[PDB]
Amino acid sequence: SKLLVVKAHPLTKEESRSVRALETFLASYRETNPSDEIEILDVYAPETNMPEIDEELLSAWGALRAGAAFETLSENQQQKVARFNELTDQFLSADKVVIANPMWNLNVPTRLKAWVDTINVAGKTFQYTAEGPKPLTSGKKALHIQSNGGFYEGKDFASQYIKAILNFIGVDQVDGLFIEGIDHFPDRAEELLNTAMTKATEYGKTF
Amino acid sequence: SKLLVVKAHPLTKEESRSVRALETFLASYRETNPSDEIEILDVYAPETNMPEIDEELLSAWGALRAGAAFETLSENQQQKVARFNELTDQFLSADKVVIANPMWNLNVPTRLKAWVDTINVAGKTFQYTAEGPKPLTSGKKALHIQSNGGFYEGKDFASQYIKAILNFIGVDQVDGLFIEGIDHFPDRAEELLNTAMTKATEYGKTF
Ligand SMILES: Cc1cc2nc3c(=O)[nH]c(=O)nc-3n(C[C@H](O)[C@H](O)[C@H](O)COP(=O)(O)O)c2cc1C
Ligand SMILES: Cc1cc2nc3c(=O)[nH]c(=O)nc-3n(C[C@H](O)[C@H](O)[C@H](O)COP(=O)(O)O)c2cc1C
Repeated sequence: SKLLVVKAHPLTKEESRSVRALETFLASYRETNPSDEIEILDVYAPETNMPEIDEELLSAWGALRAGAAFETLSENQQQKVARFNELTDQFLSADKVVIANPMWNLNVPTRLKAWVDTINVAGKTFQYTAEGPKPLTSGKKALHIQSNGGFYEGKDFASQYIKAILNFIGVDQVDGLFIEGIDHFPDRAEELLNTAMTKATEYGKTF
Repeated sequence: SKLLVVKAHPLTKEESRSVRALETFLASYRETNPSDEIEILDVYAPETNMPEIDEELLSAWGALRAGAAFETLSENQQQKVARFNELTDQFLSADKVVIANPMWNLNVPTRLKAWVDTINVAGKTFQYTAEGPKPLTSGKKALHIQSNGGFYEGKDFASQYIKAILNFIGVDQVDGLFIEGIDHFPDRAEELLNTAMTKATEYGKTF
């Protein structure tokens, strides 16, 4: 019932194949699951106030490990700490997650790594046990929508990373939708885009 | 001759294992090579102003590709484009590169990814061809100094990624110094840090 949308592309559907496939997935998803809550997290939007692990955050977390009151932190630390935590709890609230990004230099875009930093939290999404770390979520589903220049066989670093992280925190069902290969064969744009658009709609009906 | 230092950690040597190893290495390197130019890029410092690939940047490149004059872009787009290029030229100008970062969630810090984005540039560090993409750089050397919570047999995503990018652009010599396992074995802190320190000084002497 709650679908979190992580939009990890700075542009809109008109400029982006990742975002276009996201939008056709979501139209199909909404029509198929009219009662589901759909929450959008646009990690590039200025309004989102995306936290970044930085000096103030690392030190806020030390200051709290030590035992300062959340009120001994600067206004700007308390804000970052609380914003970071909002993002973790948002993930925890979601039954399903859809992530949309382009492949940029064989890794996730910077703001997508920043979002991943919020979902890997000891005592929140995973825990330390005598047998090693163990997930703290179960029953979540994820869909990774990503556009690549070339054809990777789901074997690119970015999609493997997203899957490993999601698997670590207990998201065992990870689907992919990859819009690939148009940069290599621009003359197959209509055909590849059509294939991707129909796969997006179909995920809308089954995810 | 010219050593570029990429420090990708928000904290100082007093609070960071990878920064402490970096500083040991640098002290030993300057002693060994007093004539070499040592330029520091601290990706987290206030002064740095490193762009990330975002809407303003992408739309700037888009406008330039459409034939618009640099001077027609917004003042901040012009700043962003120029800074991004300055970063790429800095890498091209270095004979040797040392990168120092902690491992955060099996991957590099967000701003280190932002720095990799400035070094993997069609027409400056690699090129597309009929045979495949090919490097545009020759003769460089790299040292990757990274601290990890557990023991990765150089097999972690972050250091594999860093090695992948460097090799792709023509840097065939990529050395590693990994300060690992202290989070698992705090009682071994003294020994593990001393070992790392000796390797960092030895790299200063031989790199
Ligand atoms: C900064 C930059 C880096 C890129 N790096 C890669 C790369 O690692 N591998 C690849 O196959 N394509 C790469 N591409 C090409 C895009 O992945 C391809 O254009 C993609 O279809 C864009 O998705 P989008 O339309 O949602 O932006 C890169 C493109 C840009 C702008
Ligand atoms: C945000 C965060 C994420 C981390 N993620 C990992 C992880 O993916 N794997 C791991 O082994 N250690 C992880 N650690 C532990 C650090 O890699 C480890 O403490 C390392 O020695 C820190 O290096 P530094 O002293 O230079 O900061 C993480 C620590 C933090 C602060």
